[PDB]
Amino acid sequence: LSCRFYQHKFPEVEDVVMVNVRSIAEMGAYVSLLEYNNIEGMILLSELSRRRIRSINKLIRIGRNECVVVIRVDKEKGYIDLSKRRVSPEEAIKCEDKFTKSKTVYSILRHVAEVLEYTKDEQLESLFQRTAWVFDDKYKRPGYGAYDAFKHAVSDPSILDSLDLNEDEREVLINNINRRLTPQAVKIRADIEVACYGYEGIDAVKEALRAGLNCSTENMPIKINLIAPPRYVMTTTTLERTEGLSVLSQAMAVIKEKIEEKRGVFNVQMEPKVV
Amino acid sequence: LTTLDVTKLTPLSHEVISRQATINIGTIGHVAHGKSTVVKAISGVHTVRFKNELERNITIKLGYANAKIYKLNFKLVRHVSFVDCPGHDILMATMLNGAAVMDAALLLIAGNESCPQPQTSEHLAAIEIHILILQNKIDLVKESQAKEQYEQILAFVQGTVAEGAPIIPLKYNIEVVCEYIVKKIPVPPRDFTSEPRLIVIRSFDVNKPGCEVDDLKGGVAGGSILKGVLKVGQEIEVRPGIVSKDSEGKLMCKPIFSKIVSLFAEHNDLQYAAPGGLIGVGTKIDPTLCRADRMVGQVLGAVGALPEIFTELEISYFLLRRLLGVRTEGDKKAAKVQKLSKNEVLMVNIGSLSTGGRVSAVKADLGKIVLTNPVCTEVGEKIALSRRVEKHWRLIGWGQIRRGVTIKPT
Repeated sequence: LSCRFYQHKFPEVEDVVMVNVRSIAEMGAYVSLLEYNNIEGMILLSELSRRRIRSINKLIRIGRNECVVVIRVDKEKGYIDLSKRRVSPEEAIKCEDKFTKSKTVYSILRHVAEVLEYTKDEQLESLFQRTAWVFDDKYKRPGYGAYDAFKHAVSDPSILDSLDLNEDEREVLINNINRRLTPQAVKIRADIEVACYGYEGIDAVKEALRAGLNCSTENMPIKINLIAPPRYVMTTTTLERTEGLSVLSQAMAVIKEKIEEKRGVFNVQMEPKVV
Repeated sequence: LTTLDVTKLTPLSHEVISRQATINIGTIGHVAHGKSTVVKAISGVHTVRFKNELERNITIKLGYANAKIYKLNFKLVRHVSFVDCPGHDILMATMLNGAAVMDAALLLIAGNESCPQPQTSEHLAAIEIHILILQNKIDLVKESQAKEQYEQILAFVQGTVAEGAPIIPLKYNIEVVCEYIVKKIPVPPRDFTSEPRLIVIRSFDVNKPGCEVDDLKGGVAGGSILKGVLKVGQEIEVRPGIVSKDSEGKLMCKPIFSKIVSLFAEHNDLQYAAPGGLIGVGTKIDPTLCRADRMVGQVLGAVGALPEIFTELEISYFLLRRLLGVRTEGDKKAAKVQKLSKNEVLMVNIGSLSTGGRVSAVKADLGKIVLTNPVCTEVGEKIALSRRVEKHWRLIGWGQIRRGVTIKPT
């Protein structure tokens, strides 16, 4: 049903780790290590904050997840002690990114297991040992390696095929990765009123529109439609919105230059934006 | 199919080469939206349907109705257009401002009663000036029909001083009347050799929403050619043009020149165009510059016709004492044309071009009226003057253009 995200069982010291608070005691706060198959953990009260704090409940908030560093580990007694004073905002950000990517990877693996109908928890543990943790061991970078490998598999299915799990299981995993690691959807729209009330009005307007549309490269066809008489909407349904905005800006600049050259009228009704 | 071409030197009014629209004929009567049935039965129901938008001034716009009279597997003897608009005052003002208005007059008078409406129609027809009356009271008693014919003959004898010599009596009678009109239709003299001149009565833009990237056809204005013959591909010019007062001073009226891409009638009009019809010229004008009915009240010329833009004009005030052809039974000062009071807004209708103006000053000889929008019609044209009594603009008098303040922006 569920297991630790990483093959490693006890996280090392000085490693920022996600926790979920469960209860409050005198010694400190009880948490579950969500990504280590919910092992019990402690946060000492003397380490909650650098300031003088009298109540644990001032920042415990049972039921709310948190990012805590590990200050001491004792594998013999199953005792892990954590901390909140040491963690920096940047460390929290990178740990949260790690947690999100690990959650995505585990969602993919859990979907694969459910598709395979592997009712045995041992079968799911073996699935973790074989399918996803192989890339984790290969890349020598826990967390990020699995997500990078899954992205590459969504790009090139060679990585997914290289796994030695099964044939039908490989197909199920590929389908799950495609349904999960390929959520590409974007449509950048903009509005601009291009019209020249001069001698060759319609001709100049058509020429400027064609010149602007000529800047639309492959996999980014800028289609211009006449929503109104004087205003025109340009739509480019392409991924990479960061580059799409620059492309739309370049097209708008080209259209404005073409309109100004022929002594016409060009107005930017709205900047490019997603739909 | 049409047998049109691009070869003609001296156009003929009765020439069969065009067979689209030769002479503009008017249908004036008291039918009160009852002439529509007769017009439809004469030519067709919806023969003209190519461009429609939100109506701007339905009651102040004349509507043509082409009709090709064919007789003998037959041959079309003539193809004229019937013009009939609600409100005889506007038609009379348009007619009494020059020429080329309702060349042949058809009166679809009712044969049931002789109420004041027929008298007003007859007075309007007399003031405008050949007329042809008709009896529309079908499905009645034969003796009653004869009595109504005798009453109409008496009315015609009364009106014979100005125009009272018509003869007329389910479309068999309509076909007979059409044949008689074709027989009696005099040929009117129209100048096909002068420079092109048209008045735009309806501006359009057929580019529907969500058009293509380059498929943007715009600038199809519609109107009637006043003088000369228009050929496709000629360089037309808008006399009114774009008028902007943003200069923080005198308004600037820059004309617009465009090549006439096409000329279309209700059917596919040839490259050449004949006067006397509501044809449309589509040119290289920006659709934004000519929105739905936006370019109305404009004059299309070829080489910059003599009509110059004017801001204020001096007219020779001359009005009628009472209401021309109208006299209410109560007559409680309603049918009494008051004096031309200052700061009164009224339109002057030169030809088909109607402009607005307020009488800034006038002393018994000439009113200096500043027009609402700049206009370019003529320098000595007989300009009518009409005022709204109650929700219906009606003619008040006439005058002559003498001088004014003109502007020529480049």
